[PDB]
Amino acid sequence: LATPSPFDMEKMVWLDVNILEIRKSVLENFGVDWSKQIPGPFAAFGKDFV
Amino acid sequence: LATPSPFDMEKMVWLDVNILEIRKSVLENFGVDWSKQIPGPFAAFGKDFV
Repeated sequence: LATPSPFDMEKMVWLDVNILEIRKSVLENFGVDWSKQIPGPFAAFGKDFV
Repeated sequence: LATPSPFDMEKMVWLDVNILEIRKSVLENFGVDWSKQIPGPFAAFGKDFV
């Protein structure tokens, strides 16, 4: 004849979460940028024998 | 011969909910922004030997 409870009282849990992030960066661009591919010498010949 | 009730009178529950939020922000942009990439010196040579 005994009956159960409507529900059981559970235990409560507290959650504490921490997220930490640090970012650092450097960027350098120094100097002189010369050309590396340049035209060279040329030579041509032409003649009419007849 | 006993009969049930049409329904059972349940208990009424009042719920009070509070949501609070505060936002703050700053924004700064100060200084002098110079050019960092400029043209350099040039040199050229040309000749006809023949």
